[PDB]
Amino acid sequence: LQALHGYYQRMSADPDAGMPPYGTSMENISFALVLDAKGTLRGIEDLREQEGKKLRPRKMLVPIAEKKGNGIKPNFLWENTSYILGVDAKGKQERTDKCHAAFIAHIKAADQDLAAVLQFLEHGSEEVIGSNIVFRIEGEPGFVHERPAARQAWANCLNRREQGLCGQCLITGERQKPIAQLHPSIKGGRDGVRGAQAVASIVSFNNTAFESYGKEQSINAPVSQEAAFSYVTALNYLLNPSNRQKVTIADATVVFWAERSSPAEDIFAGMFDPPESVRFHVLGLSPNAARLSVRFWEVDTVGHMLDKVGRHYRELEIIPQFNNEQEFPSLSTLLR
Amino acid sequence: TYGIRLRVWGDYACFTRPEMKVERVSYDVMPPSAARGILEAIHWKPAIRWIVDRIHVLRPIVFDNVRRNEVSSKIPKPNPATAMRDRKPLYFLVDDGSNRQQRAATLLRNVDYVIEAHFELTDKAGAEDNAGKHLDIFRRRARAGQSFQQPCLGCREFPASFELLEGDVPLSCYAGEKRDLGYMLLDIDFERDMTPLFFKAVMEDDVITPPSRTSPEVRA
Amino acid sequence: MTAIANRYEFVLLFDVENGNPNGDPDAGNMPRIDPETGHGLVTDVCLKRKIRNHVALTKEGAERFNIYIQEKAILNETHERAYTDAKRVTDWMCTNFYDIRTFGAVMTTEVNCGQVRGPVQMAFARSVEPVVPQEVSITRMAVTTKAEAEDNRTMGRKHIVPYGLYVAHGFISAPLAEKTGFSDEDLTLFWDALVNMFEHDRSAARGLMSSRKLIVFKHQNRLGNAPAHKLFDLVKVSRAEGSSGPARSFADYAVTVGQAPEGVEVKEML
Amino acid sequence: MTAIANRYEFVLLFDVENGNPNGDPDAGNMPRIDPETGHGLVTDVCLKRKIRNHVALTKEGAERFNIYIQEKAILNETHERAYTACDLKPEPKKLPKKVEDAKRVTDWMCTNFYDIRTFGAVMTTEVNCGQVRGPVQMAFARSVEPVVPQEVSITRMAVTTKAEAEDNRTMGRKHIVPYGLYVAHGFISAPLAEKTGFSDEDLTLFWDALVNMFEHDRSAARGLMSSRKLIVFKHQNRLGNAPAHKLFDLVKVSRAEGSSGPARSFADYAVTVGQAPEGVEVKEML
Repeated sequence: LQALHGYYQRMSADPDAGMPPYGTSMENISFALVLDAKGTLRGIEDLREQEGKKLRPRKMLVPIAEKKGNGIKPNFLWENTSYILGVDAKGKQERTDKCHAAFIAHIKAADQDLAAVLQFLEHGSEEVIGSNIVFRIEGEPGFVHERPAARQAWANCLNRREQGLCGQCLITGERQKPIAQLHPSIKGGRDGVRGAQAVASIVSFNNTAFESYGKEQSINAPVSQEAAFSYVTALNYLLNPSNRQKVTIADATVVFWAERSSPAEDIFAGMFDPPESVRFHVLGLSPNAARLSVRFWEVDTVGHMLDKVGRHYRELEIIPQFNNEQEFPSLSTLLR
Repeated sequence: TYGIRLRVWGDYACFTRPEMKVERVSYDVMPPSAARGILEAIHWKPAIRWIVDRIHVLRPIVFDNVRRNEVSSKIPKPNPATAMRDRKPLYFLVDDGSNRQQRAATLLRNVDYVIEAHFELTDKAGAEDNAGKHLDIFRRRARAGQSFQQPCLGCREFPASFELLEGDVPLSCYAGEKRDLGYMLLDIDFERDMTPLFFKAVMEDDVITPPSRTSPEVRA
Repeated sequence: MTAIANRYEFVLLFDVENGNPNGDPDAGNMPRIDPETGHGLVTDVCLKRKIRNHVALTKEGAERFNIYIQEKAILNETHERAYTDAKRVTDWMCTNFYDIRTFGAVMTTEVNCGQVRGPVQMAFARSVEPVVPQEVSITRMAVTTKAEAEDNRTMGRKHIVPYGLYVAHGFISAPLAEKTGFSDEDLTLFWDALVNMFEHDRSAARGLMSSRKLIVFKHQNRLGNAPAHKLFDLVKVSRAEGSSGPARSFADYAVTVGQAPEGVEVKEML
Repeated sequence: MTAIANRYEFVLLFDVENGNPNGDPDAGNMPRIDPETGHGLVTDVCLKRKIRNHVALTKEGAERFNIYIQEKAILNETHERAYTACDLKPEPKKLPKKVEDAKRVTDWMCTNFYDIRTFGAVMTTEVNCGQVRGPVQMAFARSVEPVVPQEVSITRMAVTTKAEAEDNRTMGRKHIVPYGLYVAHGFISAPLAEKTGFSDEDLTLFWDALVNMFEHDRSAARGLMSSRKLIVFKHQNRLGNAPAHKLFDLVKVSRAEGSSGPARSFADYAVTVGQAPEGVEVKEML
């Protein structure tokens, strides 16, 4: 929906809104490695946080990640132990060795920091196993991936990849835009769409029965790459529980947005305990096994659901016995 | 003068959006390509072309949901020679494992439209061919209720009832409103190896006027 | 190759009793209902599946009556092939597969756009008046997994419809048959299949179902002779005079047919 | 196990008197009824249980006459036996590849479980063994006339668990049907039988079970129930010669002309059987 694209375009213009800049996304990180400028590792920083229930990682803004199928794709500068330490618990060592080789190779595409980390890669507690890690120079603020030269290299890589075919973008209607062969994933589970696969998508053409006119893969529906990135990031942001714009009803998760959300947020009680910018887009979607489907879609104002609730309550009207009774009983009281 | 007015209505319809194809979701109104498709179902020959001009919407918009079981893949080409020379069964096993796929859908529930179009001569047409003759044949067929095949509202399981008009367009629900729809599909270019085209759609006074799909500047 | 010479249309009526005619994958297994009217709904693919199964059971692999799409009712026996430029392969397989010859198919590899459409078509079926399903609770004496052993018992649920009558429409296109070889014997077999679909369909959920009537319109022209939607209006069904309250048997309705225009003939197989 | 070679259909009648034929797990324990008209109902699942019990009682675990749905058993263990007998390893939620066809285990089970051979079962659990459809089916039973259940209140002079609030009394209530008459339908198919070997001796045992079903089912709640009539239609060829609904119409039940007011015994009704078409034979003495 172009509405998500517009929402991202608008809100990203606000520096403090929390929109990840182009080409970056927020991920889970557990530890950071500290090595001197000479290329020798010493010092480990653990950023995991105790959430009361459990010790869980922390959210960090990093370059976006590839959608890893069965193939090997190396991430730019942050990875898990298998790619970095060449070690794992999967037993198949050669796979880890190939991952490590690809990871080191991708780097080469002059900075002293990357020179040092390259030097450490000449050799490359247990909890680090399987977690995501980042690199920091001894006594250096920030992180290596945050240095401007790294950003220039990342932009250069992006320019390298975005080449070749061009066509008309359906969301914008413009001509001669590079078309995306694959779309970035969407978070599922506890902090995303509830009950869906770890990574899900809206558009996918994995089976032959779904193809037409001899097209294939995502090219079956053309959209410019940056446009694909935009709405995916916006959807991921809205799904974040920290922002109070998400609620679960029945099986479908509901998301809404406007320039203000406190009143609509009260729909929480609308089911838990029954009683210039666009205003109250409402989207409700339900999960398939590994792909998502749209349940309903409204753009009305007020947020009224009286159509059913109003009827439901007016059917229950009766004069009370005492004068101190309450007009609107909760379902819990009625059931009890 | 020239061109025809035709009326069509039914109970179900589904014009799937290209980008939500696996989980079907329908446009708000019939795109020109479907109108192209329906007209050719009554009369068409290689020597002529259909040109769509306008569409009228006469009912409000409504939605509903349906879910069904479906198949995952198509069938392969056989070799007749070897097949018979050694008896071997051929088939596709629907119930087996991943072959079964379940797909949801959302679709319109009550429709009615009026279509305005006119003919045009194909290059390969013979010299004897005249557009007026085919137009008269079309009018005869429409009045008689005759057709090459039953029309459909996007999918074969949605038959459409139709009629020919000889009067003025009646008023409609959104005759006094203007509403935006965004970009939508215009038509497919078969010459450019089946490449699609798009245009910006705005509904006002319940009438739509897409640009000409044959125009070269549209092809750009 | 020979083909039927006239356009056709037909109407079918059938009913269910204390059964679930077609379950809904989306809402547990409630029978489908149309929210706008409370009328029941049945999809066509179910009927196509039933027709396929009946033909498979009856013919038992005659030369030109094999069925391609199977659902694990397959059996092992000697097959036959009659012999018949990709068009060569297309005709060869169309000449000895009934369901392909009747409904058409889509094929993995092709050149540009070319469709095997098939001359038969049909739409959804809906009840004549509102229906109300019921819920049933059941129990079992045993449990399956060892983990849940903590003595052993469980529950379940069922959904049924007390009674209902349904109607269907369909069409046949002669010109399309002229491109596939659909001929008369096939049409007679088709009538028989429609008549005798449900006799082999008994199961634990469907209860008792049966067909009741079948009206056929035969046009004079190769194309039509009158609008279809007007023909469907001739058939009329209404509740008998003595019937009162909810309907519970076929005896509670009366069905009548008018007189069709000159160019079409009306027949009654049931 | 040679299969039968004809299509069969039958009808059954049975009574109830001052008892609860089949209680409802939800509405307390009220007898099942149709809310719109007040007619009674009995789930087919209830009857199959009685038939299983009768077979188990009469055959007493004879070989090839075991029952699969046994009291408080664990099904997955039973499935694993088939793999042990045919001597191949199982897999989680999968069947063996056809090198040792799963038909081996399928036959091994169909061969020595009567209820599976007769009704079929669903066995695609964590230890997978396939599915069966069953050549015998039957529908819900319904009463000819509306029934009027009534409720009874009773007392007990003892208490169970440290009711210290009292050593004192306690009360409960129960529900019954004064009288009622029910009808049932069923079918048998030859093509399905040929896949499982349902033979003739099985059919005779089935008739006997139907006739003698209720005599072993006495309990404090059922009151008195008995069977009254049984009519069997047999077709002359592998596939029938008439629609089922036509056959069932040949049996009609109506109140005796002299009876008036509510019915209270089988003598208040009259039963009649029509004349069957040429292609079917009606045998009744059962």
